[PDB]
Amino acid sequence: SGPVPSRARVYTDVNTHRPREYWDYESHVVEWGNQDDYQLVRKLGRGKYSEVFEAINITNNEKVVVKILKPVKKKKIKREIKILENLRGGPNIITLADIVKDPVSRTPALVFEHVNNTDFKQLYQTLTDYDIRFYMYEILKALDYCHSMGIMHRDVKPHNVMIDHEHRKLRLIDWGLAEFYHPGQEYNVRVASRYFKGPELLVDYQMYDYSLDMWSLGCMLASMIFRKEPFFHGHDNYDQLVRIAKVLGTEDLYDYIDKYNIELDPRFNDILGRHSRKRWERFVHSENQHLVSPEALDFLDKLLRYDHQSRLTAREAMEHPYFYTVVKDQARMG
Ligand SMILES: NC(=O)c1nc(-c2ccc(C(=O)O)cc2)nc2c1[nH]c(=O)n2-c1ccccc1
Repeated sequence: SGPVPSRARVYTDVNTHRPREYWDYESHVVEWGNQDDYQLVRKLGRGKYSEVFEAINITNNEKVVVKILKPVKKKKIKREIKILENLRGGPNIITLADIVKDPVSRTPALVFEHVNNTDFKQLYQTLTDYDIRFYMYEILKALDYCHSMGIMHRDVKPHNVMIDHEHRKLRLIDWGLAEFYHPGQEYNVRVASRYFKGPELLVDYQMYDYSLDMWSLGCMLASMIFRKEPFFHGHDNYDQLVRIAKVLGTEDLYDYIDKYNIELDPRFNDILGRHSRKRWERFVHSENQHLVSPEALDFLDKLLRYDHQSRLTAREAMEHPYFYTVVKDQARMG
């Protein structure tokens, strides 16, 4: 009597009906470009796993971004490369332009198209209702694509959505946690930023799917239209589920748990307490009301659901009335 299994309700078998070489990234043989084409200009940041630099391609003088991988699992490097190659050319997917190694030290690096992303304090002060609808649509294009290509991103958050606002240009980046979906597979629940973790991760339910990304997207939407980043602000993973339950209510949480026969740490029930489900209207104020509409709230309500099987797919999301004005305007013959 363990947890009830689950499988994605869409794109369930997309990797099943593809050649082994598509999803078997361990078998992937890398063709390396030339390290000496790129000059590092400045360090942009660093994670547990890598350091990221602004760089110049000296053959054509174009800016790029170089991510140098610290000596981690060769498996995870091949996984990320295979995913990036599989998704290359997809809508709003960051373009992997090159892969290079030091021939002597054997350290690999990924080379990406450069995105001149807008400051954020600037975006926070000027994004309109239409802007948000537009960029949400563009994110959904990316997620529907990678999901249709059998891949879960698993780290959707504002920092991984780069926006060059003056060119109305968006890219979904940081595919380092992304993974192929195979039905019935149990996955690591230690993915996504705390604030963007779905309830399935927080209750250690491992047989999750693409719908994880839709929870994360809902958190981003809430953060944007209510002007509170992050929207659910827990101080640890336990507290994160408490923050969700204070909004979504504990009754639906326990129904979720009950449906999948999930067992909670006894301490969770003590700290989860008892909370009513709130109305989304509660978070609307004079300062954010210009970004909020009935359509926005209906849409949000269909993303932020405990049951992962209940959330909108990316395709279904793109069909929502919230996007009516955007979809009209993008019907272009160019
Ligand atoms: N194109 C850019 O402009 C660009 N691309 C990436 C990027 C990273 C990883 C991956 C990946 O691993 O898939 C893809 C793309 N990261 C960027 C970036 N511009 C930028 O300031 N950072 C950044 C900032 C702070 C901390 C870390 C990174």
